[PDB]
Amino acid sequence: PVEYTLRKRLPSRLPRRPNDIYVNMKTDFKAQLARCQKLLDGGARGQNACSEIYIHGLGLAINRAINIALQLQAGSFGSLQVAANTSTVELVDELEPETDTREPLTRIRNNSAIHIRVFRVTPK
Amino acid sequence: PVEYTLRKRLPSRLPRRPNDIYVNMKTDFKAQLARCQKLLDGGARGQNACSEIYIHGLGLAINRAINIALQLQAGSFGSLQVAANTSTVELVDELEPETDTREPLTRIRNNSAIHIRVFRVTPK
Amino acid sequence: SEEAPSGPFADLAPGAVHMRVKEGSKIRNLMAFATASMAQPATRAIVFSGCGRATTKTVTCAEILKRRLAGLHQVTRLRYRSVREVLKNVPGLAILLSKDALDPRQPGYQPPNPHP
Amino acid sequence: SEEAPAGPFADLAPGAVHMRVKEGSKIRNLMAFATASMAQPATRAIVFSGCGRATTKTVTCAEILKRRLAGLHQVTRLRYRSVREVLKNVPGLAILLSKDALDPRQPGYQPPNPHP
RNA sequence: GGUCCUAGGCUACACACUGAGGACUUGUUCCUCCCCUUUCCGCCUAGGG
RNA sequence: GGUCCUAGGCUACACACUGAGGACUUGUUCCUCCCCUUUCCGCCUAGGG
Repeated sequence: PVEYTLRKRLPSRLPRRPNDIYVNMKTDFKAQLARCQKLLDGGARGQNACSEIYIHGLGLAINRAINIALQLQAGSFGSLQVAANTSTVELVDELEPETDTREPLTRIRNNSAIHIRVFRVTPK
Repeated sequence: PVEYTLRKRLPSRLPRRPNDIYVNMKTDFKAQLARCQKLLDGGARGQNACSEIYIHGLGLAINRAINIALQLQAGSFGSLQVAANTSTVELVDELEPETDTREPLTRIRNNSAIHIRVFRVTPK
Repeated sequence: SEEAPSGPFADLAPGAVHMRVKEGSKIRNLMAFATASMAQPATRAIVFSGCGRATTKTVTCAEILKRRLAGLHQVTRLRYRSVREVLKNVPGLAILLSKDALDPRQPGYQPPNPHP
Repeated sequence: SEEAPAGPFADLAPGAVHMRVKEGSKIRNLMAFATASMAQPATRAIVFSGCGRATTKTVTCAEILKRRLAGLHQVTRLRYRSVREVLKNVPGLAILLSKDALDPRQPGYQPPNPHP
């Protein structure tokens, strides 16, 4: 081989609270939307609705996070407000296998991530 | 002003063990050398000599750390050995006064540092 | 290709330097201009803007400046933009970084990352 | 100016790429070559060398390469070098970075930072 | 078969982090870098009125 | 005055971290980017045989 292949290690672990939602470029848009929607709406009697969710998107998934957050807000009759923060995320591409013995050989790069609080506001 | 003035903030605090020696570009060479020499030699009947010291130097002080370590070993009749690690050190230049109210506005810089273990080897 | 819905933070920082980030814009070029501009103490604030294919780069430019300049106060605002050849809605972003404090209640506010 | 004493890791990594760091050298030039060279999986090890006014840059190149490539094994070696141009003794070093494990007992060994 | 409920599941990245390659008055430049749009009874699993 | 001991103190950076500026077959290039070498009884405080 004149070059290493382009395998990716899983971006650490996601210390994922129940109202944390990570967005991906794999599952269908509508599903990710629908799932964020019913976390916030709860049941048909409004039971077990979240006060806020956090929508996390990395790299190319940033646009999609924004997109889901704005689509949520657009259908709330102004009951849902958004608040975006940004952050930097270290990613590790595997170059040589992690064996029993030795630390693996890895390429280090940074991606931007976005973190969108989507929260229910009510009168009074 | 049309540009900020150079003003350096102290490189954190140095968690300084007693056998840790930081090397600077201010004090005289021979004093820094002599002081390292006495830590390792102890009194005139070898009382309270250290078995090892660590010589830390940052930026331009890297040559001077090396220098002091090689000088120490050059005059030991092979009883002093040397082991160097490197590291990256974040430096903070002040741009606008930290008040009680504000985070200061600071410029962020990296310098290489060197860490030279100088230790006494004895026949046994 | 033309964009459309004075500045995205006219309310918070009216005279701010506006970094208009295009897909294709070389980061190193944007960052050169941005760092020089904020090197000047009279320059109090800067804004990076982009949408669709320029969004990730918009955020990247903001994160890199925060890495060189500690203390900046941040507000991130999400908007949609319209584009024409076929007219599309694209998600987009405008990020404000301020040498001066901003009201923590501004939605999208991020306090400055301290240096321990 | 000519250098001389008073491969630097022939014993540990005989075929290693040797980066001769000079005070003049643009870092970005050295790092381009260095990273390309280690991009090739057959390249197992690299050495950076310099003395006097090039020592800082020598260590800097080694630390930046370690930032991009996690897992490398390091050995640092201190040397004097003589320079004639009126001859001077000048401190320097040679840093070995190895995709393959080196004996931890080797003086100047630094294990790789875990990156967890 | 109909209807409601409850619990859980539904993959963070374009090597796009001082990105890549071309072009040109170098540099907030231009051009190229396939799709991913937008739910409103979303989908799947188990269990209970 | 002499001589020994003991306890302290003796400033991590060249904005040199993908450095700066010039030159040239772009790029492991050349030039420019003031001094800091080399202790053996180091120096300075207190205190004690």
